[PDB]
Amino acid sequence: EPSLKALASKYNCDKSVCRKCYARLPPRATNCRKRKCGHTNQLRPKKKLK
Amino acid sequence: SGNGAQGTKFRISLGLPVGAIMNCADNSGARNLYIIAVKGSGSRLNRLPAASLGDMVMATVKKGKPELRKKVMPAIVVRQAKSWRRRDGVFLYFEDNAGVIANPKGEMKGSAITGPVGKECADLWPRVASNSGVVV
Amino acid sequence: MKYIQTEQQIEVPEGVTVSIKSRIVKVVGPRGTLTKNLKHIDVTFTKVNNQLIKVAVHNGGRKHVAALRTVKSLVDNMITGVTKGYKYKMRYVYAHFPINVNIVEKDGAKFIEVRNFLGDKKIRNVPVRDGVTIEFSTNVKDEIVLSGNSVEDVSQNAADLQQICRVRNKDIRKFLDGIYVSHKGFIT
RNA sequence: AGAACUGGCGAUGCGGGAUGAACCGAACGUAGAGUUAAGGUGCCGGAAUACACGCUCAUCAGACACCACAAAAGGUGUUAG
RNA sequence: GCAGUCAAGCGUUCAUAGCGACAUUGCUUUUUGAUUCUUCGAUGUCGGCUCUUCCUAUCAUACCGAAGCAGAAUUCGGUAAGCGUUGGAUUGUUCACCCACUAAUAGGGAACGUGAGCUGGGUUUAGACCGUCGUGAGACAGGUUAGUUUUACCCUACUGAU
Ligand SMILES: [Cl-]
Ligand SMILES: [Mg+2]
Ligand SMILES: [Mg+2]
Ligand SMILES: [Mg+2]
Ligand SMILES: [Mg+2]
Ligand SMILES: [Mg+2]
Ligand SMILES: [Mg+2]
Ligand SMILES: [Mg+2]
Ligand SMILES: [Mg+2]
Ligand SMILES: [Mg+2]
Ligand SMILES: [Mg+2]
Ligand SMILES: [Mg+2]
Ligand SMILES: [Mg+2]
Ligand SMILES: [Mg+2]
Ligand SMILES: [Zn+2]
Repeated sequence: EPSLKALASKYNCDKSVCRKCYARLPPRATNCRKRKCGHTNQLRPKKKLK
Repeated sequence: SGNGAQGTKFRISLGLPVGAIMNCADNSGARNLYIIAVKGSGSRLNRLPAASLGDMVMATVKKGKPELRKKVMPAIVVRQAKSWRRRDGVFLYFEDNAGVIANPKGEMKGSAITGPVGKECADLWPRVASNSGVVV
Repeated sequence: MKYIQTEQQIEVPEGVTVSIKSRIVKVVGPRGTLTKNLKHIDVTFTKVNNQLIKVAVHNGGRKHVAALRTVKSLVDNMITGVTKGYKYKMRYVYAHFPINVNIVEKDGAKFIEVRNFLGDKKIRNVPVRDGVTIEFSTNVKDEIVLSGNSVEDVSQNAADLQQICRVRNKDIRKFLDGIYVSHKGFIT
């Protein structure tokens, strides 16, 4: 189901991860929303499945 | 009891703490079993782990064939001298304490059991029931 | 930097009447009536004519001005809610276990029931908020449609359905099973 | 732990630093009146919840020398450059 | 002892899933030193036993984020001290080392908690033996054996009772 697989991947896979607190972030985010890491800009994309 | 048990067991009064020596009721060649641990036992300061009818224990053979000695093996208690109450209101006890050598799965190392076997032990362990002659 | 004046414009169509007093907004249109309490922003509303309403902030800082545009959007959503409505479309995504969704009644509470999610024996129920109607569209495989006048009520009700079907103790990249919002639009 | 110059404590109360041998102010016969020092004036507490221009919102704010601790590195938090 | 910053590199490709050289900034007082302020008209000295409470730098349990997370298993991280964290062989031991059970066998503080609470195996009086050293009396933070553990009726605290 390529159409449905893309829709589910938009909520589960197309995300960014904070390098300091592992928070799940929007893909186009520039800073983390969490106060624990001081809104750091050190972010990485979420790793794809295999 | 550990793995291999079929069903659960209602609580039976404990009468075999660690260090107890019970007779070996199978024909594997051992003559007694020295209990060093009880499977599924809890933790409490200064409290000795203790076993009852139908429990699986870790034991060492003190008297018997030389190849069965100087090693740790699981065993299953089949008779108990300490009195216990059944859910039908009957208090009962055996004349001696006895066990049989088994594996972690519960399969018996021997193939014959001498003397009576408690009903609770037979229901919990299908292999013991097969090799038993008289239940209770 | 304490800007002297900031203004936003709010348009109303012919069939919509808006009454604002003491930061109480009541929007009445062809589809019904919506109300909202805004006694937490400190703004001033004024009427230019029957088709234009202004909202302003006087001597406001950067943070205070940022909330002025929020007021405009919130009021505008009320206006288009009573005129065009809102429709949220959701799809069922599963790999092996089909997902069965039905509307059930429990003590007159109008719940929605989700069964057999990843083979779970547990029954999942989500309350349906007041003013939200749920329909199962035909000629489309595994689609549920939520409609209402309030965008917040419709969106949050659909959000509850997504959250209730989250996979636990599994790699969510592989186990992509759930119900997700697929389209946001209007009734008209 | 050990030296240099000076001022102190020890040998010294008094006002201030909540509290303190050494800091700040000031050194003492018994009293009255007036004016001040350092430090203070929401309440405890004598004295402006005075005036004026800004800055800051902390789900561990900050608050006055000696003094009773905090750093490197960061934040499209907000402000000015 | 514990925790950051930088990122040359490790990781089939790929600095930062998990790690990380050369450097550098801190924290802690559960190590040991440094110091000699208090106590020599005496604050009972090792360990164990018993019992209460506290800290979190979290071993297990609750709910989550991340992975080079298919499943299973494991690994990194967050909120969290609510609740648990054992039975044994040898040793006076703290420590250590094995056996076994377990959801797990996490680390610490309270005058290195706790001797008018105990115990007295060790250390640390006087007896005695050995080795090395000393002409000798004797020495040895070397080994060995035997060696008295006192008092509460007062105040407070606590537990119950008028
Ligand atoms: Cl000599
Ligand atoms: Mg000195
Ligand atoms: Mg003198
Ligand atoms: Mg002070
Ligand atoms: Mg006054
Ligand atoms: Mg004295
Ligand atoms: Mg004393
Ligand atoms: Mg004394
Ligand atoms: Mg002590
Ligand atoms: Mg004593
Ligand atoms: Mg004592
Ligand atoms: Mg005492
Ligand atoms: Mg002794
Ligand atoms: Mg002696
Ligand atoms: Zn972050």
